[PDB]
Order: sequence, then structure tokens, then C-alpha cells
Amino acid sequence: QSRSLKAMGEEIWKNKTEKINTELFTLTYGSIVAQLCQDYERDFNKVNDHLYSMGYNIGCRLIEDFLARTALPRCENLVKTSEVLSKCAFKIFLNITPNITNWSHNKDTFSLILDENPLADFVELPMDAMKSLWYSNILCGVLKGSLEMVQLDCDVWFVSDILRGDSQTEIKVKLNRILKDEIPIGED
Amino acid sequence: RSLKAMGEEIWKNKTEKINTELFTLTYGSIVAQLCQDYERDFNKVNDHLYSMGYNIGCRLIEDFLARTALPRCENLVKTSEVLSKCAFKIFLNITPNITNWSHNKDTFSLILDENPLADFVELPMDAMKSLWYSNILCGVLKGSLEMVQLDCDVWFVSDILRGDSQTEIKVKLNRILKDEIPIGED
Amino acid sequence: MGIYSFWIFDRHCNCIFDREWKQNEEDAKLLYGMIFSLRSITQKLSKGSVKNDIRSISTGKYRVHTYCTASGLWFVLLSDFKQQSYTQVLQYIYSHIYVKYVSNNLLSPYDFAENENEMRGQGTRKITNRNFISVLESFLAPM
Amino acid sequence: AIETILVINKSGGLIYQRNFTNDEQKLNSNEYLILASTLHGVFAIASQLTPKALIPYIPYVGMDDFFKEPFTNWNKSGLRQLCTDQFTMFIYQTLTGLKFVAISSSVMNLAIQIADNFLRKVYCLYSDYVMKDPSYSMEMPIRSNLFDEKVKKMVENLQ
Amino acid sequence: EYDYLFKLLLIGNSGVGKSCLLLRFSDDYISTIGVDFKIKTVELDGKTVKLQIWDTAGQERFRTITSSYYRGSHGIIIVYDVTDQESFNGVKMWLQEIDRYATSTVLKLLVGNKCDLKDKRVVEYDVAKEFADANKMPFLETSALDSTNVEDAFLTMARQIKESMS
Amino acid sequence: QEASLSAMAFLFQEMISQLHRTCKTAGDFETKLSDYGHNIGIRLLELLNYITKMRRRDLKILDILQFIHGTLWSYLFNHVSDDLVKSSERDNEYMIVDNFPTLTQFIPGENVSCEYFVCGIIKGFLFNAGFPCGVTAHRMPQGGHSQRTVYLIQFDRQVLDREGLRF
Repeated sequence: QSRSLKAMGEEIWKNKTEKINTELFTLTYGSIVAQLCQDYERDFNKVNDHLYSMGYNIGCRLIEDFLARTALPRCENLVKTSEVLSKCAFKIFLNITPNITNWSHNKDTFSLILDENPLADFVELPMDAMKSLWYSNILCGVLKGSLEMVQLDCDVWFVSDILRGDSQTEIKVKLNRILKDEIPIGED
Repeated sequence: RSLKAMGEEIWKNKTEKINTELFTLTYGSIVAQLCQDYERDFNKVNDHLYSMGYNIGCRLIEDFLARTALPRCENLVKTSEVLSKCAFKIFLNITPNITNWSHNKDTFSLILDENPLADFVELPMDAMKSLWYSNILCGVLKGSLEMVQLDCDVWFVSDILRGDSQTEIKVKLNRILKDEIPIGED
Repeated sequence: MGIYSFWIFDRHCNCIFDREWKQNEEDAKLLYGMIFSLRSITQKLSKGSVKNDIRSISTGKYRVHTYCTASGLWFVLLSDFKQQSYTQVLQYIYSHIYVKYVSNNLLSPYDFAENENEMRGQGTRKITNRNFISVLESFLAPM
Repeated sequence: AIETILVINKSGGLIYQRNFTNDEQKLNSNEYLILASTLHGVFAIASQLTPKALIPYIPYVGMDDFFKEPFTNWNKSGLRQLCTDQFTMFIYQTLTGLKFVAISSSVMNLAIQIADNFLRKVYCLYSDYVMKDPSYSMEMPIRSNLFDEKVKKMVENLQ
Repeated sequence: EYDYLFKLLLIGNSGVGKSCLLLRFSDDYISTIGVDFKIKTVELDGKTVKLQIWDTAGQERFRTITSSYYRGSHGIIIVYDVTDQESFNGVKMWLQEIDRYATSTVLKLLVGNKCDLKDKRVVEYDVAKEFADANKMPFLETSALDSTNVEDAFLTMARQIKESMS
Repeated sequence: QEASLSAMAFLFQEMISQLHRTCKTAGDFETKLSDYGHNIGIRLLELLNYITKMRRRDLKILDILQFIHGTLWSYLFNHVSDDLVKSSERDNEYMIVDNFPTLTQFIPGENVSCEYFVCGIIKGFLFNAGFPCGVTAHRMPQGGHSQRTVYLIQFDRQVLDREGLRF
């Protein structure tokens, strides 16, 4: 238990990793969340796809840094993954520790309750998007790209965002398949 | 020499020795038995004895190589002196003093005195004009050397048990196998 | 002395980075294999819930300390049988050098591929970033 | 701390395999054969991919012994070792081409020395047992009742 | 429980769908960074026979494939193309490799593939039967797809060696 | 002087290997290998040129048998035989016990027949001794020894009678 999962996650945030002001990132995200609403003339849904699309490209880059530091092996169950992601990923990147619940028979999917969202839990949604936007979609999209870069082919999506007056915040992360990787040179 | 000491030191090991008489007799038994089999076609016996010696020789190298890990000799000079002082001392208590070399470095004789394989000269007047008794021995050598990829021709010349004096086997390294395990510059 | 060569291996079974001390690219292909075949041999030949990976591979005159990714990035390096496992160096090389220069500036994508479904064979060591070659070459100055 | 020891056909085919101490087999007869074969090929591939890079001692153990002097190794270019987090395979091949490999549950330079000594001992064993068996057809699996006794006893002493 | 190991290697030329041929009978993947293997289990007189097949290839590694692989050979199921005649031309030169890497004892064999696409084939049956016979090597043929006669050729190869092993 | 158990072990195995290829039935092999042993056996008495100069001059049955198990094995195989048991069921039948025949060893557990060649040496010796035997080896008892085998030395009534007359 040299590096319990929670403990590694915390040791990582504290003793070593580079940081920036939380507020600085918050506003930069706000420009992108807000910038898109103007650009997509109030079509909240167009934006979410946009953020989620943004989350994937960054997610692919980041999965690379995350592995570089924690040095974890490619977990084969969704569950080890659920655990690695919540104590390790969040703590290291957003000094946060989301939960893991609403698990379904087969370990199909597992939500990912974020009770404190450093990202944006201070916002007060305009009576517009209040019904369509998932402010933190880029966050969700980063997960999809990250899992995919380590073969887990999953489906990350919202069902609850405090922001939309929901009772909580819950990102579901379903597993679809595990991808293979090979090299044909000979008789193909 | 260095290799020469090993033959003696090796003799006090952990796969003991046996009385020569028993071994020599099993062999004399095989030669006599074989003669009957081939209707005294003495020649066929040498041929059959050599094939017999070869099958033994191939299996035998693992014993020699494992008994004494050694370098894949450089040339005939290296193998020959090694073979005579070392191998024979280990399997028989004999060490033939190599002699009679060939220009092309393709051959040398294994002149020998003590041949336990035939301490008793019961060479019958009808074969003693054309039959080599210690044939199994060459088969052991061709089989042993061919197995170390040093394909050559071992044969007899004079036998004490035959006409006159000195007994010797000649060795012809005619060629060298290509196919030999992955080992650097080999 | 020290290390003989560095090879980075793509997640497409492709070769991204070389190092000494076009003719060269083929040797990597087999080396990708030596690592590939041994890696799987190691994967099946394991007992536990960890799923063992090829730490080091040694020969009569050298060694290929390996370090593999869960995203799929073989960092291979061939020693000269002097130093211990360059596992940390390899690890550091990938984490300090690779992530920031290589995959943090989304202005010039990761050597990934050419969409072409010839991913393993295809693709040429597009990893070129002036910094990466410079910082890495400097990092391995002595060892 | 050995768990598996195999002899790979002078030609790259598995003739002898005996995973014993653990007794929790995960590999099937057929696959083990393949593995020995792969070892044969990779053992081969490492030799060519050698760098532009243009003797052994003796700890007196494995079980007086068979050989007590610094002996000579031969394969100075083949896969002499594969080591991981779960073990350390030592491919000891003979001038005769034979490759005896000892798998050790323990992990890890002297560790290589032990296998060189232990395997050479097993090669020696193979010579008295395998070679003298009038009922053994070369390059063919080894169905010997006696070989198992000597190797198993040899594996326990080293353990 | 096996007792006999036989190393049979389909050596050939890369375009040839040789790998496909082995799969229909082989016991119960496809990783070539040397030569993929498929081992077949056929019982010959209570003596279980593990027929290990070296599906050797090479386009590069002709150098690597050849010295190590060929020698333990009790059978070499060589195959050409019945679609791309460049392949058949390859066999004449290829045979020379066997002559010096597998000692003369090696019993060989020849094979017919791409026998389902006669609607677009090339080299005919007579050309092949003569070349093989010329070399003291048999050649039975079989479809690219449903060609179960190939397997018997193998069982045939196995029994032949068992006869050698007396 | 002496030689390497390895060569003898080797010569013998080839001898057996060869013998195995000729003979179809195990029986012909056992009897034939024994004959091979017999010729060797007749030869030992012949060598004659603890100080039992038994030279054709009559000596009881046990004297030869006891001399043979203790003296010969150390001379041949190089290790005093194990036990010498006068049967307790038939008057001609005797038993000689060996732990590990310095000969028939490398050969794997079951195969008894290879063992016979050593037993044949016993038969030839006694037949020439002037007291025909019938040595048939057996790999059982196997107390604490995988291979300890006992050769069944059944005699011919003529020795039974010559002995009955002069006890």
C-alpha cells in the first residue's frame, strides 16, 4: 500500500506539481463558455458540443501528462478506473475528489458526483441556457478523450449540474468497449 | 599446457569410474556378436561399428561439453590437442599423442598405445588381414566433431591388433558447417 | 560507454524517435518487435492482478531498459551494461521532456498519424520539435 | 527462487517444461511450446539488432558438485536475460545450441551468475539423463521419470 | 501429454494467403515479428503428435528467418501463387535456401492456393506438376477457401516422419 | 586400471538401442540381451590365472553365490551387491539383491529388460562355474529405492543333486 490511491493523489498535489491561480483559469473558461454563446447566437446545445469537442483534444494531451507523473498501468475494469480517476485525476488537476456512485449491474457506467466544482460552481445561469447548457462540458469531454487514449472507449455525459438548479452534479461515464492495437507487416 | 591439467583434475569428479575389463568385454561382446550377424563380412562390421560409434558420439558431446565447458576451439590445432589430451583422459584413461600433420592443415594422426577397447588381441586369421576393431571409436569422433560443426573424416590405418606396431586414426577437417548457433562473431 | 541509443515507440506500433552515438528505421521495426514479442511473452507469463510489463531486457553485450505507457509509448534505450536501470531517466525523459514540448502545445499535433489505415507501417518520425531534440540531447550529455 | 525451467530444442521447440512450486498453471501445453519458440526467435532477433558495439565464477550451489572452477560461457550475443517486475528469465544456451531457461519468481548482476551455474548444472544433468537414455530420440520432448527427480531436487536446494 | 514434436514451416512469398490455409484446422493471435505459430494435435498410434507449424514469412528479414528457423525441419510446406505468377517464379530460387539451411533429408511438399478464382488465375496445373516432380517434391493442390486436402498432406507428412523415427 | 562410467553407460545404451531395433517381441529382446551378458559371464571365470582358488575343485552352492554377490559386483559394477537371499519356497531358487545396478541406471523406472543383461552375466558365470542357473531379474522390491531390483537365480536339479549328496 506504498502509494494508496487517495494518498498518492494528495501527495501529488502538495509535495509536487505546478499551479496557477484558480480564478485565472475560471475567467478564461468563462470567456470560452460565454464567447460561444454569442457565436452560436443562443443555441446552448451547439456550444456544449463545442466544449465537449474541446475537451477531447485537450484530454488527449493531458492523459499523456497524467501518466507521466502518476505512472499507473492501464487498468482493465471500469471500476479501478473509477477509483483512479477520482482520487488521482481530480486531486491532481482540480484539487478535488469527486465521488463514485449510482453504479449499475454489470458496471456498465458509474456517475461521478462533483460536489465542489472548482471550475464553475459560482456562476448563476442566465434564464436562457438554464435549460440547455452544461457549463462544464469541456470537463466531461476531457474525460472521454483521456479514457480513449488509454483504450477505454466510454460515454461521458451530464444528467445533473448544480447550475441548472439540479439537486447535484453527476457526470456519467459508461464503458462501450476496450480497443485493441496490433501491427500487420506480413500476410495481411 | 593449461587444458592438459584439466583432464587429470576432471577425473576426480561426480560420475565415477568402472573396471576396464567389464567395459572392454561388453565391447568385445558386441564385436564378436556383430561378426556372426554379418556372416564374417568383416568389412560390414567396421561400417556397422562406425555407425554405432557415431550414434554414441552425437549424444556424447553433451557429456563432454557439460563436463567441461570450453571454448569452441579456433582451429585443428586447438581442437586436436584438446581432443587428445582432454577428452580421452575423461572417458577412457588414455591420451593419444597427436602427430603426423598435413600441410593444408586438414589432418593429423591420433597414434595410440593403451587401447582398453581391445586389451585382448583375438584377431582371427581371416579378419586380421582386413578389419579394424576399434571402429566404434571413430564413429564417436565423427559424431562428436560433426556435432560441434567440425565435419571431418576419421579413419584407421595401422592397428597393433593387426600387423605391426603403432595404431592411429587420421582426422580430415575437409569443411566447416555454417549452421551453428547465434554467438557474436563466432 | 553509457547509453548506446534511444528509441521512442508510437502507440500505433510506430517508430517516433531514434538516436546514435532511413537505413536506421528498419532496425527499429524489429526492435519494436523484440520488445513486442517479449512484452506479450511477459504479459501471458504473469501471475497476479497487476499485469506485469517488460522492465529490462539484457543480452550478452548490452541492454534495453524499457518503459511503457498505458497510453502506449515504449521508451526504449540501449545501455552498455555499466549503469543500473535507466528507468527513472527514461521516466523523467518522458515526463519532463515529452509532455511539455510534445503534447501540451496543441498548435502542432502529436505524431499520431495520417488518418491512413496504414498506421503501423506508414508514418515517419515526424517528431522533430527543435526543443525536444535539443533538451533531450543535452539531458543525456554524460550517461 | 525458481518457478519454471525449460529446455528449448536445439532447434527452437519446447522439449522440456516443468512449472512446479506454484501449482497454479495458467498456460496450456500448446502455448508453452509457442513461447519456447518465440524465445527462440527473439533470442535470435537480439543478436542481429546488436549495437554498433563492434569468464564466469562459481558459488558452489544448486544442490562437492559437478564442476567447481570458473567455467566458460558461450553465447555472448544472445538473449541471456529477460527481467521484469514479476520474474527474471535466464536463457542459458549450450554450444550444442541447446537453450535451458530458468524462470525465477524473484526479481532483480550476480542473479545472472546463479542461473548460469544452475542451468549449466541442469545441462549436465540432461547429458547424463537425456543422452544416456537408450529410449530417447533427440530434439524430441523428454518424457523422463529420472530427469524430474534430479531437477526437482536441484530446484529445492537453490530455493 | 504429447510425445513427438514436428516442425513444419510454410515458407513462401508474402502475397500468398498462406496464413489463411493453416487456420481452418489448427488447434483453437497472428503476431509476426519473427514467425507466427499454429500447433496441431493429431494422434498417431497412442503417441500424441504435436505438429508445430512455423508460418514463416519475410520481406525483410529474409536474413533472420533463414539461418535459425529452417534447420529443425521434418517438413516444409512451400506455397506459391495461383493469382500472382511473380510468386511461383520465386519458388525456384527459394528452394536453393532449403538445400543449404535444411540438410538433404528434409522431406518437402508443394501447394496450390488461389484455386477458387480460376475466373482470373494465371499459372496452370501442368506447369507446376513438372517442376515439383523435377525436384523430387510432391504437389497436390487445393482451393483457396474450401481445400481440406491440404490437411491430409500434413497428416501424410507426419506419418512419414514417424516412419523415419523407428 | 579403470574407465569412465559414462563411456560404459554410453556403449551399453547404444548396445540396447541397437538391440531394441532388431527384436520385435520384448521376450526375444530379454533373452537375447541376456545371451549377450552370458558370453561376458563365461569370460570372467576364464580370466582366472577372498583367496577362493575354487578352481573346478568342488565348493558348495552358497560359497559361490555369497562370493559372487559380495566380490563380483564390487569388481564389476563397483559396489558390493546388496543382499543374498536363499528362497523359502523352492529348493533351487535363490535371490541376489541390487540397489542401483551401476549399469542399468539411466534407463527410466519401468523397463526391467535392460536390467537382464546384468543378470545374464550372472547366468553365464554360474553355467561355466559348472552349476547351471537361470537368472531372471525383477524391479520389485522397491523399498526406499526407485530401481532396487532382485535377480531370480533359479538352478537346475543337477546342482541340486550334486549338493544333496555332499552337504
